[PDB]
Amino acid sequence: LVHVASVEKGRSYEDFQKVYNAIALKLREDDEYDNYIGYGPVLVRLAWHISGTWDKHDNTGGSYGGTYRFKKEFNDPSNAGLQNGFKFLEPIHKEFPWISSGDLFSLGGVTAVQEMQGPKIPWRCGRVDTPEDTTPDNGRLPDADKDAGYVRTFFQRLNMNDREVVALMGAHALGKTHLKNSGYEGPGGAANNVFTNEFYLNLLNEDWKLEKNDANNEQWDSKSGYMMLPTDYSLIQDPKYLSIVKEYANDQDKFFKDFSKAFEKLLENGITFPKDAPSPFIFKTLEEQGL
Ligand code: HEM
Repeated sequence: LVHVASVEKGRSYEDFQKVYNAIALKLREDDEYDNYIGYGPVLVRLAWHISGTWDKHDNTGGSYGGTYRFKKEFNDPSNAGLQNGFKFLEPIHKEFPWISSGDLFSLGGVTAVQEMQGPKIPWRCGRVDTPEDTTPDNGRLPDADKDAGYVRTFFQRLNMNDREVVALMGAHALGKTHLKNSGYEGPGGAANNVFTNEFYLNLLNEDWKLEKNDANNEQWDSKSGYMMLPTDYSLIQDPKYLSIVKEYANDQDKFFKDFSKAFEKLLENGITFPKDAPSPFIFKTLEEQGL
């Protein structure tokens, strides 16, 4: 496969900035979801799961085809609970029927991060919806019950190196695990709908204790009321990952700069951009626009 980026016919910066402004305004408004966490967390988890099925060996999966729209990928056990992020974005697609699915799912994520006071993520348009038979089979997204060797081996299929994996995993400060979705339960820190380096600081400063939960799975619990997945706790069991964790815990700007770069890379894997194509867009936030 080659998947060439094709701009939605006739659209420019300002059209895209209007879909962003509309996702951000609905984030403002539906602020009660998940005990007042808001939809920002489930929207960045949707943008990483439509991108994470990519395989570098044969160019299949990835954000291009918008294939989550199909039953097979939608009903994937690893995608439980994302139906909420889909439902949120659905009125927005009716308001802007020209944007592709891959471009909408992926800009949902960019919008959520920047509105949650995260860094600016450059975003590129051009994904083209592809047929139901391009839909990747289930089982390409990662297990939580595993160690640092699995994490490193997994992220190599998406060719992410160590620093990229540690920066990408800093998004687990956001939101929470939920027992009926994934067999895991609990939040990862205090500020779970603001984007900060809190995940690293909690991983280095809490007294974590291994316990089984109501699903019969293990997780790392702390006195404070927080949890960490086995795969999250892996980042301090590996000496290479641990020097990176410490760096971000001492420097939130360096974390913002590396998350920005790696999140964009994750959203654009498997896509070729012609150089006639527009430069990546930097969208303004509501606040920046006085809205
Ligand atoms: C080895 C890697 C990863 C594993 C095993 C993993 C697994 C999980 C699991 C089990 C949950 C809880 C789902 C639920 O019950 O609702 C979760 C939540 C979440 N994940 Fe990951 N994750 C990984 C990587 C990432 C990456 C790379 C990102 C983002 C760039 C990410 C973002 C999120 C977000 C934002 C949530 C919170 C969702 C919510 O509040 O509903 N994850 N993760």
